[PDB]
Amino acid sequence: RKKEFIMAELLQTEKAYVRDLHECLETYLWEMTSGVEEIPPGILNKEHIIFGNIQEIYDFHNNIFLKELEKYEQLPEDVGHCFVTWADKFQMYVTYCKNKPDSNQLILEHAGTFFDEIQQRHGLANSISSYLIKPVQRVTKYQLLLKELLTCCEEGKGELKDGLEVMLSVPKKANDAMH
Amino acid sequence: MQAIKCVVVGDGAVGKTCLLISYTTNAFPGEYIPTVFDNYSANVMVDGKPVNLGLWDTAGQEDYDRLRPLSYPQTDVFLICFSLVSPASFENVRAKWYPEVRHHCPNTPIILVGTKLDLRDDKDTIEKLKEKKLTPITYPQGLAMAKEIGAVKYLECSALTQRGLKTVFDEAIRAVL
Ligand SMILES: CCNC(=O)Nc1cc(C)on1
Repeated sequence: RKKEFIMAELLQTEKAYVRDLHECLETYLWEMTSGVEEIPPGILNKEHIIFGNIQEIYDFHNNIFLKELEKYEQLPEDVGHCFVTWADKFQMYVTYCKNKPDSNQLILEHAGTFFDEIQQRHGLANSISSYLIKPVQRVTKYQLLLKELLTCCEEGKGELKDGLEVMLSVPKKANDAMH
Repeated sequence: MQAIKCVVVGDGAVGKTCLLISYTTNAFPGEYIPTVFDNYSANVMVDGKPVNLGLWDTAGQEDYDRLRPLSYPQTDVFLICFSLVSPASFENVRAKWYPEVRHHCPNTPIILVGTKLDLRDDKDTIEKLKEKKLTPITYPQGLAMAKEIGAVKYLECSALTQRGLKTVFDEAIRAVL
């Protein structure tokens, strides 16, 4: 029972994460790179500071990590290996976190209501701020789901402890790279 | 229509994720407590005035001192939470939560929230604290902590029974209006 609830939550929330990053890219970012509208000079050609490497994190989850997690759906005791297999990809959350204060300040000081208007226009419940925190939330949530799997999988579950070790190492290294 | 960003902080032991699921779904999640509560918004009316309440969780961030503050900018109100049956979590209000919230958000209102009210009277819980020479946190302890951190209210609640749960979030909204 419990390992199945956990795996289902891991997958459902991964899909919701991919959906969230997609929505972020195809609205807030697309309005900047599009040339549909005009962009405050304060943020012109600064989409790389606002969005950091969120495109590359999205490509990872959308192209690879959701598809590979899904293949572990009936193997929750083994899913820790998915995080070991793809550990180097998670380094791009270190990049993202480092850039996040610079993103927030530039939005604050220079974007005015440019993103609030896009939000109203598309009828999104989530602000650009709400979307851009999601990689920071997600990267610190995997370790919680792996810890829950350890509470209810056999000692045939070092195909969890190694995974959790990776997913504690990544947020700590992101934390340690902040200024 | 006024939009309110409310960020929930405190130790793992508070049950922050369970608090937000129980509030937003109007039911204790019972069978399975989800680990993920994604950024949430709903229209909720307080004193006749409709308001858009945004709720962010911070579960998973408890060990990442430099990551947690990324969530703090532009917060309208904080819930600083402790478990009424975790004296360690209560002391962490003073030692950990208040300092960083005040450093980053010096003018932002704080509601002090004691969670797990349902367990303050629990024989097994009380006995486990007694074996460590501890007791649950009582109402005047919360009042004294609230006063010290400048909290605008001290509120006690249970996600299990829903006792005081709606009041927490009503008073978070009132702290901003
Ligand atoms: C063990 C059952 N009791 C609870 O978990 N009560 C709670 C949890 C939170 C959060 O607030 N009250």
